Amino acid sequence: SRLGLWSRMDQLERHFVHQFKGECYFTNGTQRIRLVTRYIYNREEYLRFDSDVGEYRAVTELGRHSAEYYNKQYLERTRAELDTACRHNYEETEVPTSLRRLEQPNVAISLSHNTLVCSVTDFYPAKIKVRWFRNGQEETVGVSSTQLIRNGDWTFQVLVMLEMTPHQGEVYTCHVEHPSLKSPITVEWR
Amino acid sequence: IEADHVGFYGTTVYQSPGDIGQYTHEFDGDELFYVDLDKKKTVWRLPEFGQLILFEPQGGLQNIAAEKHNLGILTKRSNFTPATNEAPQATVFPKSPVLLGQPNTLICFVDNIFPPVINITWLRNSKSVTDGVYETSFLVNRDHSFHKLSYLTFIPSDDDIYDCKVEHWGL
Repeated sequence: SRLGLWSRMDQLERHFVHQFKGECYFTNGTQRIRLVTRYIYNREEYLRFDSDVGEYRAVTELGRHSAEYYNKQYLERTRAELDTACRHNYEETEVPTSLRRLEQPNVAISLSHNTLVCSVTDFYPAKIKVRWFRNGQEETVGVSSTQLIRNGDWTFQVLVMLEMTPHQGEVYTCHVEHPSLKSPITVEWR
Repeated sequence: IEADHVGFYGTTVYQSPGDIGQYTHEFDGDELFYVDLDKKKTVWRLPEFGQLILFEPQGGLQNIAAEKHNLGILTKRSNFTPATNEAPQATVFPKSPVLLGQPNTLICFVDNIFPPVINITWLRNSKSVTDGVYETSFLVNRDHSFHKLSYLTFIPSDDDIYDCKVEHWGL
């Protein structure tokens, strides 16, 4: 199953907030894992365990005594989580789900001197490369791009624009490359 | 921090008054699920999600309890320093290019939310709409404010005017 990182219990018009964040950083598969837990009061991170540091540390004065407590009680089992949570989730849960999720992008050229819009929508993962071509040649001047837009539903979208000279008999093409494709998508226009 | 991938495994937020809790997981920046604290159920983001590999919701419940425990201790320790309300921003955008009589979804991205209590409503032609609406969990930001997305599924007609209105203590 999937595993969660433990929020460790500390010792003993207005609103108050506490936040526990457990963050697993994977680099090159599982060759390098970095575990970071954060304890946040309102918007203030006062206490942090960081696998690279190897123990809990107070971030603010507010966590002065919390660091020592969490080091006596929780140090050993927090370190072990890098393995029983981080590595276990990646290798046993992400690999056969998220890391396999491939959503092919939808490409749609539209018109709005003028402006050609290349809409690239509903793709996953995030890596993608979109280019404009005129006469087999790559356009560079007059290409604007949005930043990669995350939709929140596990797809992304991106919009690439080209200012052009509408000469009749000129053919503009939007070229799209993405890990989901065995061949790049090309879509043409007038 | 740099990495090829990032798991958020056990993000918990607790809030008083009102005893308001939230437990979620997240991978590469997207929500995997949240645990429903009334039904004690794992609730996935997409219906394809908790089939092959599950998450037992009671572990979410424990993290919620510890965080309620931690909040009390910390509230008192700060001599009762209350949260500063922030001013959230809304930005709408379509999921795919809008065409007439073509099935689409409006997406409201609401950022700089703090504390995580908020109303996000859709208005078609100034009149409130609730048919066809989905709303994500409070999703974490690096600076410990939150963001949140609402989705309004819709039929594009001309003269149809949509807007995403936000109600927050910080406005």
